Amino acid sequence: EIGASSNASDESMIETRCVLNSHSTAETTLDSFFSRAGLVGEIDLPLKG
Amino acid sequence: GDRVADVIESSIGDSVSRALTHALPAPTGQNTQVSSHRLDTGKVPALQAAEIGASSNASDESMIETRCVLNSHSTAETTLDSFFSRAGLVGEIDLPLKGTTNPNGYANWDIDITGYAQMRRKVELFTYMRFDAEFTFVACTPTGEVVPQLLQYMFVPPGAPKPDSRESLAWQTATNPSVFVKLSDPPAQVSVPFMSPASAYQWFYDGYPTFGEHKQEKDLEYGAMPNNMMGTFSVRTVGTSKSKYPLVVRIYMRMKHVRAWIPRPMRNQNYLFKANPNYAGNSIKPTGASRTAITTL
Amino acid sequence: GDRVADVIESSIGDSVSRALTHALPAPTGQNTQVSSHRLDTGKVPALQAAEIGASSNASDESMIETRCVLNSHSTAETTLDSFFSRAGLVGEIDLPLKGTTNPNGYANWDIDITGYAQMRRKVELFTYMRFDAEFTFVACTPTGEVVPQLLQYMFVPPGAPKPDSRESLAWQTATNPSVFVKLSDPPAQVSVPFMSPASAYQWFYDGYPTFGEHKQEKDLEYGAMPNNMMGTFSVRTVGTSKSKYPLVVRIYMRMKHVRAWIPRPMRNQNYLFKANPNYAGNSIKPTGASRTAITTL
Amino acid sequence: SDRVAQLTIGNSTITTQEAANIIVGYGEWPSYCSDSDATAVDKPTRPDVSVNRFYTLDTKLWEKSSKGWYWKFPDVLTETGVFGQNAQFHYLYRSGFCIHVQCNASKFHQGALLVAVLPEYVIGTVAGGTGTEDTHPPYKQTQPGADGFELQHPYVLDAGIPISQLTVCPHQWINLRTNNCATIIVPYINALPFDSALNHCNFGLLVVPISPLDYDQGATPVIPITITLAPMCSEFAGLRQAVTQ
Amino acid sequence: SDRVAQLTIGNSTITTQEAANIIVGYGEWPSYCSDSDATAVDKPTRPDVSVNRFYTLDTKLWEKSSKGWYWKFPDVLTETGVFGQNAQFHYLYRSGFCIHVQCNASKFHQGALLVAVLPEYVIGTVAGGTGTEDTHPPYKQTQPGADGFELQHPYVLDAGIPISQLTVCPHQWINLRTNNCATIIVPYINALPFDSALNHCNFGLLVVPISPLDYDQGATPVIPITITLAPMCSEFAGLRQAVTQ
Amino acid sequence: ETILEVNNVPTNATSLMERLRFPVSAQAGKGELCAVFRADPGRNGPWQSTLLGQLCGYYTQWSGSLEVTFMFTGSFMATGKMLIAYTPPGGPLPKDRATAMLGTHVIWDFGLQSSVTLVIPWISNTHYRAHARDGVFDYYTTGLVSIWYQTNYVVPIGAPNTAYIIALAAAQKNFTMKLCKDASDILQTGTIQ
Ligand SMILES: Cc1nc(-c2ccc(OCCCCCN3CCN(c4ccnc(N)c4)C3=O)cc2)no1
Ligand SMILES: Cc1nc(-c2ccc(OCCCCCN3CCN(c4ccnc(N)c4)C3=O)cc2)no1
Repeated sequence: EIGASSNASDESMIETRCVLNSHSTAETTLDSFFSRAGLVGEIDLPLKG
Repeated sequence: GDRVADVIESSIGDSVSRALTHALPAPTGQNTQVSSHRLDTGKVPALQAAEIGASSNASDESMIETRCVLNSHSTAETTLDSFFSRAGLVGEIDLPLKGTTNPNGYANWDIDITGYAQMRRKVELFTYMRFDAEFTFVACTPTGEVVPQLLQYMFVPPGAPKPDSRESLAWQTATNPSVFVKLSDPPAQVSVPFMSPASAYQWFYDGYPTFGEHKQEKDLEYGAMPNNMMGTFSVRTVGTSKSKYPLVVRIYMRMKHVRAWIPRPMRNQNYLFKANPNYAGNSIKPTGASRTAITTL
Repeated sequence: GDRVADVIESSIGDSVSRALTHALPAPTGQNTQVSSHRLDTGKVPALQAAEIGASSNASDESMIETRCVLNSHSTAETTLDSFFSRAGLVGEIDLPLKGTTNPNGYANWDIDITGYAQMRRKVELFTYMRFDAEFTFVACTPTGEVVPQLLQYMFVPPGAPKPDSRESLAWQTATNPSVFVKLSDPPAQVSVPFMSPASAYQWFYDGYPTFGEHKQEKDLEYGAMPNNMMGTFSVRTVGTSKSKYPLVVRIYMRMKHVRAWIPRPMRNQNYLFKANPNYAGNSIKPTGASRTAITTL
Repeated sequence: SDRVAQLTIGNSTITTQEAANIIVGYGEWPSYCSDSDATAVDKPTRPDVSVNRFYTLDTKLWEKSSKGWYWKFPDVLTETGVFGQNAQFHYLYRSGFCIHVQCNASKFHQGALLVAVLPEYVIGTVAGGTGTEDTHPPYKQTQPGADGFELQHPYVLDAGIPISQLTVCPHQWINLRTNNCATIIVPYINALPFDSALNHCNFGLLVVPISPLDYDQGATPVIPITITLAPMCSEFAGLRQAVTQ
Repeated sequence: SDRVAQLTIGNSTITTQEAANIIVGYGEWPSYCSDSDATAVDKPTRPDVSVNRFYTLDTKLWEKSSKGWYWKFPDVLTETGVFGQNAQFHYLYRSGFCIHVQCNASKFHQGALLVAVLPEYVIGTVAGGTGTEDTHPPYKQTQPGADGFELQHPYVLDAGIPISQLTVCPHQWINLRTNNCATIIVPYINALPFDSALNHCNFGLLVVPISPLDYDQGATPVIPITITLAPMCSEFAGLRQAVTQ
Repeated sequence: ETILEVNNVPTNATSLMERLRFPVSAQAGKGELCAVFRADPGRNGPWQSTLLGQLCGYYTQWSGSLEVTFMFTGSFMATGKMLIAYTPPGGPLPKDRATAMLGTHVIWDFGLQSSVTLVIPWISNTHYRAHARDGVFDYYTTGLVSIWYQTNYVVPIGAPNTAYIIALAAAQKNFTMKLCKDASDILQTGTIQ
């Protein structure tokens, strides 16, 4: 009801092991998410239309 | 508390790989040393036992009389980069005018190196491979002629909408990559990372991908790991109307930054299918040549 | 090598019994201290919650006004030695002249305390017991008269030949113990160790001794652990011919060097059988007495 | 603080809001066996996750004319999980248990249970009623399974002993006004360091209503009772072929 | 010193008098997984005795017209022991193997086998013989069980690859004049730290006679071949209900 | 956290808000089934309502642990308990409550704290998982969630007999994504004019 997300984790609910995570978070940034070209317009210059 | 003794002396929890061997340098072949005659008992390098499954260790020095030879012959061209980083054909994509394959000006090609056997038989020496790559695209009509035409390429990863036509909406390529290029220009050419979820591309998977009662109608998924299907490669002639010119597109792969594992034997029978090691049974040709007599050349 | 971390921090191999409690001395009852009146909030010893399954902790001081009382009442007679080390009847062996039980001048008695309920109901308060013992034998004719007769006793352990007659060869007692004694002499009396393979005599075994398909014809072995059947006790009138006198032999057990475990409830229905907690169902008498009205004595 | 509780062992987890404190049977925690007490020489196995977790047995019903129940441990788990499929292979067994019981109800219902743990709870028959006829209890009343078995004469617990004195054992109540569960932890109770898991049955859980369930019409009549439990500090020894019984 | 050998792991034990040295496949020993390589968070289980011991599969026969055999690991043990009854529960699996092979004979017999270990030994059919007809191998040839499966075209190992080059793998021979057994130790060979035990089949043992058995009449014709093997450093993860296949 | 559409049976435009919550009513007490759903975010299903399942359309592979929070919109004078479970890959859909129990599971008592968190840890042979669908790409299936009754739904006189539960899907701090792409849902028919 407070409108905040949970805080429970794998450690405090079950039995885990040690895991040394090296997975980068660099491709979820905005430059790496938006700096990819895409179509935005078209302009026609026909002969007779 | 670990108060018992069988827990203290336990071998459990050993993240270390006990390695008997250890690598050494060898920028040149070995220098043959000098030897002389020996007429002793006990010492006997010739007599081996091969049941153990290890190779011999006898050498030129311990079997005959040699001289000193200072060998400077390099071993640099037998490496893997110097053996694999040589481009070869991996695919073909046709965009003809009127036919039956791909007449509507588009084509989808499933990314799979296993369609030409000069390059397949080099990689099938190994099992697991980890490599970057460098594709290269050569466009041409059937006559080899070069024509003023515009072309679009688009890497379609897994889970993305495959285009179904030339005037489709999947070609906006906002998030997917793409390559516009002409034929009057040189070949297109781009680089590729290691794109798998796993830690290596295995050219040989002994198993089924899914669980279930494996019936005979679902045996076509033997030897299929989806950690190698790296997606699809689309191509089309840009426009709203059909083109004036037929086209053919050839794809070359060049591997770099290579690491390999698990040597295993080499194909000797002709290839037939993809993702499938099958061979012709009524036409088992020997591994090599033949003759008439063991006592004669 | 234990190089992982989940093996280092592991709780496996803990031969220690984490005990919340710890014993204390109490040679006398507790001395009641002085108190006065209190008129505070929060503090409230009367209100308990018994759902937890723990007993109360309120005392005379914290409920009313008391005085100082220096209690010197000992707690030494409620111990187990001072509660169990009191002889009682455990068996009877008849050697009559002419009857049907044991007319041929010998008798075998299976060592089992569970045949008289004054002593059975004391031990059946506990489950596991570890005790030495001191048997005592009282011989007499039915009239109580004392007669000049010689007698032999012989402890027959498990796996030993039970005698089948008065003139048998099992009476040489080379390795077994024995007690010659007369009736004109006082009672015989000897000491006994803890003779079990286990670490305690359990008066209650919930299980079957053997493996198998437990059919209805082999349900008579429910509640039978052979770690309590400590053997057999034989007795006979010494001679080659029959005796002139009937006899009766009564056996008394006195426990000493006692240790007990596992308190549990106490019998309230009459005993019927041995090694068997059965009760009469149509005759379930209450635990105690009764009356006519809850509002009246 | 004393009401809310959580119980995390294994892959599993339990929550509860209206509870009470936790009990430790006979005042101490479970443990693995010492090298002094032990006698067997073979090295045990100690999985530590696949066996030491919460298993859920079966869900009873509590009417107004209910009398009681019992379950024998560790018979309840001899056909359930990697626990049971080890206990059939091996011959020797050692463990503790945590035991959690559920029964919920609203604030208009009333009742009380008694959740006790008795070691070596032998069952005794009625001797034909007359007293003379010797009988014995069948196999489905001494090892009834995970589906439990119902009492016929609960005032004597079917063994000639009153229920009035069952509180001297590790006990708890479920008074529906106050709480809705009972958590009991138990060590390994036996004279021998190891013992079989199929023949021997070390103790029995009992659930007997003292004050009967009652309510008024328009209210939910179905008042289930669920039994949850977890092995702890489980060892095994004497490997060989699997033995059902 | 190099001939006599003994192999003690678990409750079990092996002796042999006329043997050879021991091989370690691809030059290193088994191991448990590192906290860096691993990805899953759940705590595994590591029994260390009930699974890491010698199991004996089945006893073949070696006639004069024999061609060869293969077995897929670890499919051979998915219905055998506390090993198999863990591999059905869990989803993830990791292990090594020691592999011992038996074939005895007198000093008048002669022959030679080749005992090789090939990772990812896919099986390929004959394409109808003509080459055009696409087919696939059935389920009882890719996971044939503990009873093994016999080869039809051993010169190509039923996969388009010669047997002449099978020595580049971890190999041994059984020349009946010299030795009578072959001991091979293998680590866990896969690109992924954990992988299933039912679908995936990491490698295949092969036994192919090169020089055929021969003898003279009056001599014992039955020359069996027995296959013994032991897991090592076995881990499991992802607990749930048992899955046969 | 964003709302999860477990109740995705309706289609008509009047009853679309019914997707948000599933009910729980009063039953006998046999330990019976209420709902199921997969733990596959990028796959077609309940997870498309989320901001997580729509940001995994612009990225192929994923990793990390997930979390699914439930909430109870019933009356204060009601009680009950539930058995939430996570059945990892390989295993079929559980038929009874005594089979889903053998996996990762959570038990929750209705009370003041009107919510509970199930946690879907990372159980995989692979470090990463490309998205799943019917075919050979079920090699990357996450599993199943399977909700059950532990005791019953008890309620006194005067209150309603049926309640509603709301769910809330999200991720944990070890989630990652890579290999960006374009999604399948292209929200355009012809020309935006
Ligand atoms: C703009 C644009 N980008 C691109 C662009 C196009 C494609 C790319 O992926 C190149 C990845 C090469 C994948 C090579 N492997 C690995 C395993 N394997 C197989 C196949 C079949 N069977 C088996 N057993 C194994 C296989 O074939 C990257 C980039 N070009 O245009
Ligand atoms: C010379 C000579 N020596 C002796 C001489 C004779 C006998 C001796 O053993 C005395 C041991 C007392 C054994 C006492 N217990 C322990 C458990 N238990 C039972 C019995 C039946 N059911 C159950 N559930 C338990 C029982 O009855 C020692 C010495 N006398 O003569």
